[PDB]
Amino acid sequence: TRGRVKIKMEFIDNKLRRYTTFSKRKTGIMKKAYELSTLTGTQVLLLVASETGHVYTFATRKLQPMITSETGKALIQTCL
Amino acid sequence: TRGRVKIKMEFIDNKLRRYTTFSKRKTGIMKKAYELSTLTGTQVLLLVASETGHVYTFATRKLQPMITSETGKALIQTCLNSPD
DNA sequence: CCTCCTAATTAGGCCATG
DNA sequence: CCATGGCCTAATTAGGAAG
Repeated sequence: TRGRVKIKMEFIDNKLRRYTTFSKRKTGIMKKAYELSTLTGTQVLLLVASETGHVYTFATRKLQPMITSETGKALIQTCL
Repeated sequence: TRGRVKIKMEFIDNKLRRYTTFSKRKTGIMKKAYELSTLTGTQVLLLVASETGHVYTFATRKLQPMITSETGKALIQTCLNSPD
């Protein structure tokens, strides 16, 4: 097919494409976080919130409280 | 050269090789974070802590306070410095 | 601590499905 | 409706090893 197209760095107006891009890139960066974490053994935290009010997150042991602790969850919710 | 190599998902014992990977991977995931954020217009928060203790971070407008505030910064500090 | 040669690896449309 | 999930290719991204 046309292969991967060089998308211009800008907000995708087409709701369809925007959402489609989100799911893919969301999964991508999530794996990247996992990889960086395990490979170098460094503490990583990732939080992504979709328009659909979904909060996809990834956190390392010592950083989990940021999203798990009531205190952290509160801050997160406040920011959103 | 040989090209890119299939790195087995595990802790890189070779400290120098490890940090080399970290430097690239880090800047890469940071780029991704920016791209996803600006592209889809969604809120993103990234936090990466090196062995050296450096806390490299990135966050979208709404999430900035998470890393730039007494409450936010404190929480980050507590986690990193609390027993495991 | 922050380029080169290449292969590993994401994604982009697009359509399909839970 | 929304979120993935392949398919087919092409744009990136990191190893390894040096600058």
